[PDB]
Amino acid sequence: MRHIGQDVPKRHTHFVLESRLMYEKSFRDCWLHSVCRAISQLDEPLSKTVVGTHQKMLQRKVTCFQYNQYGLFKTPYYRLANVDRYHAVQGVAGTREWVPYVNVSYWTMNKMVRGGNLLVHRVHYTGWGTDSHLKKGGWEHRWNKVLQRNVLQYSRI
Amino acid sequence: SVSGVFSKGRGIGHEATTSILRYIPRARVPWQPSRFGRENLTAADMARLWSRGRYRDGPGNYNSGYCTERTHVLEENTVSIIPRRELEKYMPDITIGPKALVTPVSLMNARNGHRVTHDLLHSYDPHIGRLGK
Amino acid sequence: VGYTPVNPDTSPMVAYSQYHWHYNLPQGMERPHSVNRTFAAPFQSNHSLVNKYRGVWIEFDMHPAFSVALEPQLRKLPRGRTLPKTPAEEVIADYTALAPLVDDEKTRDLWLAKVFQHCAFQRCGGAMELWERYCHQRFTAEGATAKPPLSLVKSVLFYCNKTDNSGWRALFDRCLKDGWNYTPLFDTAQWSFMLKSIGRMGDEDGVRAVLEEMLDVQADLDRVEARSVVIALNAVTNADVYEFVKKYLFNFGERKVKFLRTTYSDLRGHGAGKLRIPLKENDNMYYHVCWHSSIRSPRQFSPRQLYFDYTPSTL
Amino acid sequence: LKIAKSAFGFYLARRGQRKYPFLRRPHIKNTHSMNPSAPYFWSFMTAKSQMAFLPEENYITGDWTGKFFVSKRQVYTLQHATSGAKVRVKSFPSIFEFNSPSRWNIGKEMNTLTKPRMDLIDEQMLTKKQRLDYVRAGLLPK
Amino acid sequence: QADRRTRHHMMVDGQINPREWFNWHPKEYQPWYFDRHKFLYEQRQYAQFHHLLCHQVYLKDMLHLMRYPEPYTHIIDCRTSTQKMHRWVPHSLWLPRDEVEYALQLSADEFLDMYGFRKPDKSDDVILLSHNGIYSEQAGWEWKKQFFQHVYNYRGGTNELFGESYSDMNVSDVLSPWKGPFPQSGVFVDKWSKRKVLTRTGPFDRQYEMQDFALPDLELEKARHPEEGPRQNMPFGLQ
RNA sequence: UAUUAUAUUUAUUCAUAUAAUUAAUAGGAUAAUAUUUGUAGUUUUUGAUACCAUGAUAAGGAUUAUAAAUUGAAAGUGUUAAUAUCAUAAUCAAAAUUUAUUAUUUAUAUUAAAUAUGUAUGUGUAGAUAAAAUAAGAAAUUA
Ligand SMILES: O=c1ccn([C@@H]2O[C@H](COP(=O)(O)OP(=O)(O)OP(=O)(O)O)[C@@H](O)[C@H]2O)c(=O)[nH]1
Ligand SMILES: [Mg+2]
Ligand SMILES: [Mg+2]
Repeated sequence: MRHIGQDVPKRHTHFVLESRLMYEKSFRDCWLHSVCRAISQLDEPLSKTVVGTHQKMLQRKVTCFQYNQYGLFKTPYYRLANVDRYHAVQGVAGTREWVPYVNVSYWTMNKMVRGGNLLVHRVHYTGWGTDSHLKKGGWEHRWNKVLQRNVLQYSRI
Repeated sequence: SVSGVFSKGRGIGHEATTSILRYIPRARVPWQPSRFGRENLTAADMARLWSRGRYRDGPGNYNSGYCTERTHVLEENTVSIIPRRELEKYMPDITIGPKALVTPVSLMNARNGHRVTHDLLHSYDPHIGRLGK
Repeated sequence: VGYTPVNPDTSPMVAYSQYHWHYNLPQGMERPHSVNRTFAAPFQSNHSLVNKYRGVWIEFDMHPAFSVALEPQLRKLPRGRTLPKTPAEEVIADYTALAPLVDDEKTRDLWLAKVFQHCAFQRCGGAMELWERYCHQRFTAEGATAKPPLSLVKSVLFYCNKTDNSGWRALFDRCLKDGWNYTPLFDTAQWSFMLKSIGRMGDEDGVRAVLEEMLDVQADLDRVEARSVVIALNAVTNADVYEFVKKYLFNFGERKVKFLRTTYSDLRGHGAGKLRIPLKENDNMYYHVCWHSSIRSPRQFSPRQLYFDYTPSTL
Repeated sequence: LKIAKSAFGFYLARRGQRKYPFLRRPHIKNTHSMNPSAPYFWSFMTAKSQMAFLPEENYITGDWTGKFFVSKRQVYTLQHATSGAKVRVKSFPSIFEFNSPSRWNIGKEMNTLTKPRMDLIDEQMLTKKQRLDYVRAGLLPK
Repeated sequence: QADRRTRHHMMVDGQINPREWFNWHPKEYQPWYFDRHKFLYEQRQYAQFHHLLCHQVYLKDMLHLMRYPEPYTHIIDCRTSTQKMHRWVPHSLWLPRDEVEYALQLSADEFLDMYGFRKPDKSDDVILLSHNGIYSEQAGWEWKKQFFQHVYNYRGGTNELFGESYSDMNVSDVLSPWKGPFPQSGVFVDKWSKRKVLTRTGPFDRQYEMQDFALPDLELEKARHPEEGPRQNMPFGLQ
C-alpha cells in the first residue's frame, strides 16, 4: 500500500475486484429486499388470513425490518460502474464504449481484436450482420428472440 | 531517512513456541523475505484499517454515523457534528438491535448461502476471515 | 507484450499458430491420455472422516437369550453409539448383585466389559476392584492358564487409560506374542488412548515399549491421533529413549510429521487450553520434533538468506 | 477533463458533447430538482404514491455517534420545523442549513428545497478566461 | 539501514551477486530433500553412479547365510589390505577390490589359476563384503558392469559382523570450505535473454547447506550461537 | 477528341462527472479410520502515484468504371512493454454549466411508478456556416 511494491501496473484494477463483491452482495440481498418491498407497498389485502389491522401492522413491521438492515445492497445495476478486467478502462453500458459479451471497454476490445487475442469474425462495418434475427428487426428484435428462448418456450407449471 | 507506513507491529505466535523454534531456519519467499501482514498490525492500526475500505456505509467514512471525530472540514469550511440525541428529535429512532442483522438458517439458500446482512461478506470457512486465529 | 501475459486458451494467435493446431486442420484428438489408470493415488482427505466411530469399540457378542434376559440391567450400560447417563455406582452394584446368578463365563465377561467401558466414560476410579475381584484370579495371577475374551481386555485397557492408572502396564505386557497375542487385534483408537495416557503419566519406558509393539504389529502409524503421539513424545527425557525416538520418528510419513510439529507447537502454544492437563515443558523434544519435520520436508531455496554473508575469495 | 474539480478530473474523458441512452447519464446531477410547480407540487420529484413510506433516510437505523449532514432525499417533516435541531444538507461549496423553519417545506424532499445551481457566482473560483466567458453569456457584469 | 547485502545488486565485488532471487537458474528452486544421513553413495554428489547401485543384503540375511549356506550363493570378500583383515567371514572367498576389473575379464580357467576358486557364473548370487560397505559397493559396480545378474552389497559389512571399526577409504563428511572464485563452468547463460546466471555448483552447493544446517539436538545447537539468538547479523525480517 | 453530367436539394439557438489504505495457500455424506475439529515463526525496503518516467490500432472523398464486383485510406486520435526517486486522491447511487467539435418535441386533445428539466411568441427574418449523386427518381463549361 501507499505505492510500495505494487504488483500490478494499474492500481485501479483492484476496483474491478471490489465490483465483483458488489454483485455478490446483491445475490445475498436481492430476494430479501424485493420481498420486503412487495409486502410493504401492497394496498390490497395480503390474503384471506392476513387482513385489516394485522396487515397494516405487519407491513410497517416489515419496512421497519428492511430499514434496519445495515449494508443490505439496494443499488440498481445500471448505476454500478463498468470497468475492464484488463486495463481498468471504464465505459457506460448501452453505449458504444462498452462491449457486453466479453465485458470489456471499447479500448480493450480494439486492442484485443486487432492484435489477435479475441477470436471474432469481421463483418461489413455498415450493416446488421450475418445474423438472421438482427437482420430482421435490429437490436430490439434480437433482444426479444433471446427473451423468447429463455422464457416463453416453456409452459411453466 | 526511514519512511514507514506503520510504526510498530506484533508477532502472530507466542513465546513458548517461538523462543525454541527460532533455531530452525525457515525459508521466506525469495523475492520478498520480510512479511508484514494484517495479522501483524497493532490493535489501534487494525481498527483504523478496518474502518476504511467500506465505501459510505463503513464507519471510517465521516458521514456514516459511526464517526468519532467531533469536526470535519469541507473545502476550508469547518462543520461540527450533530450528536445523535439531537438528530433524533426530528429523525425518529427505529432500531431493532443486532438480531435484525441475522436471518434464520431456513433462509440460507434464498440468500445464496448467508445468514448475515452485514456490510462485509461473512464466510463460514476458517480461512477467509482469519486474523491470526 | 505487456505486464499482463496472454492466456494460451482464449487467444487464437496462440491456438492457431504453427506451434499449435490451426483451425483448418482436422481437429481430432491427438493422443489418448490414461493418467488415472496407469498410476493411481489412494484417497486421503485433508479433512478427517466424518462418520468414523472415534472411540474404542467393545464388541458386544451376547447370546440372544441372556441379551433379552439381562436387558433391564444392560439398558443402563452403553449400546452402540449410545451413552446413557446412569451413575456408575449403580451399574457396579447391579453387576455385583446379579452376576453370580448368571451361569455363563462368556456372558459374565461381556457384561463386565460393558461395565468397565461405562466407568471409563465417567472416569470413576473404583472400578479396578472389579478386576481384582473376578478376573485377576483366572487371568493375571500366578501363571493362570485361562485366556480372557478380547473385548474384556480392550475394555479394561481403555479404562486404565481414561482413568490414568499404573495397572495398564501389567495387562499390556500379557498381550505380546508369548502371552495372549491380542496386540495385533487392537484398533487405531486403542493405541491413541494408550499413548496419550502413558504420556500424561510420564513413562519414557512405557512409551518406548508401546511404540515398539505398535510398529511391529503394523499399527496404522499415520492415522494414530497426532495429539496423543505428541503427548507421548513430550514425556521423553531420558538419553537412550531419546535416541530411540529420533530413529523411530523416521517411521511416520511426510505429512504426519509436519502435523506432529504443528500440533506440538500448538499444544505448548495457543492451544494450551485444549488439554485437560497442561503439557510439561520439554524444550529438547519440541526442538527435535521441529528439526525432524524440517529435515523430512522438501527444501526451498531462499538465496538472500543462505548467502547473506558470502564474500568471494581470490585465493 | 480540462479542469479537475475533484479527483475524477484525472480519470475521466469528456468525449465532447456525447449522447447517452435515455435517462442514463453516468453522473446524476439534478439541476432541475428545485423547479417550481404549483399544480404539480405534490407529484414532481417526489414519491409516485402518497401511500409510500418515507425513505430509509428519515430514520436513525443503527447506533450512531452522530451525523454531519443528513441526506438530500430525506423528507422535511413537521418535526424538522418544530424541534429546532440542526438540519444540514450537503450542497456546494459546503453545506446548506435549514435555519429558518417553515411549514411550507413539509412533505417535500430537501432536494427540492436546495437550489443546486445558484444565480450567485464566485469570481474567485473562476480563471480570468472563465470570467471572460461568463461575461460573454451576460452573467457577470463587465 | 541498507547495504550491499540488503540492496538489489546485479553484481557484488565484480562477481554475480548470489543474493538476488533472479540471479539463479530457476531449476534451483525445484524441491529436493536432504541426503546426508543416508548411505554414502545414495547421496546426490554421486549421481553419475546412481544407475549402478546394488540391491542390499542386511545383517539378518548374513547370519542366516552363515548358519544355512546355499551351494550357489557366493560370499565374496572385497577387503583390500591384508594388514587390516584378521578374521574370516564364513564361506567367503577373497577377491580384493583393486583386482576386480582384471579378475572379471579372465576365462574360467585363468580365474581359477589366479584366485584359486571357481569363478561365479552370471546367474549365481554374489554377495559383496567390505569394512564399511564402500569398497564392496565399488566392486559391485564392477561386477554389475560385466553383467552379473544377482549382485548384492552388504553395507556395514565386516564392521557389523565382527564389531571392528575400520574403513576402506579415509573419506570424511566435511567439505573443505570453497577456495577460489565461482567456477565459469557453472555459469549458465540463458537462451532467450542471453543473461548470465548462477547454478548450485561451487561455493554455493547443497552440500554446504546440509553441512552447516541446524544440529538435531537443542543443547548442542544452542551452544553454537551467542546468548541473544542464532542470527543477529541480519535485519529482523531476513532472520 | 473518342471510354458521357457539380449548380440541384435540404439544413445551422447544442449544455451536463464524485465522500483515499491494490501483498498467501488451505480439499467435508453414500471413500478401509490423520481433531491436519480450530494448518497462528511481526519488523530491510523504494516507480505508473495527485508526479518526470520511449514504442502500439483514430479521424481525415479527388481519376485502376461495370462485370459474375464494396463509396472509407498507414504515417496515428487519453488509458499498452526497459529513463523512476514530492505526496493513499477512483464511481457501490441521488452530486457544482465555459466546454471548438452538438441534427430537439413549433398550436384540435399535453406530468401514473426509479426523480427526470420554468423557458427564448415575435415578418422561416444578420454575418457566417452544414450535408448528399450508394432503392431510388438531379444531366452537360477536365488535367
Ligand atoms: O484430537 C483431539 C481433539 C480434541 N480432544 C478433546 O479435548 C478435550 C480435552 O482435552 P484432553 O485431551 O486433555 O482431554 P482427555 O484426554 O480427558 O479427553 P479424551 O481424549 O480422553 O476424551 C477432550 O474432552 C476431547 O473432547 C481430544 O481429546 N483429542
Ligand atoms: Mg500515440
Ligand atoms: Mg479505493
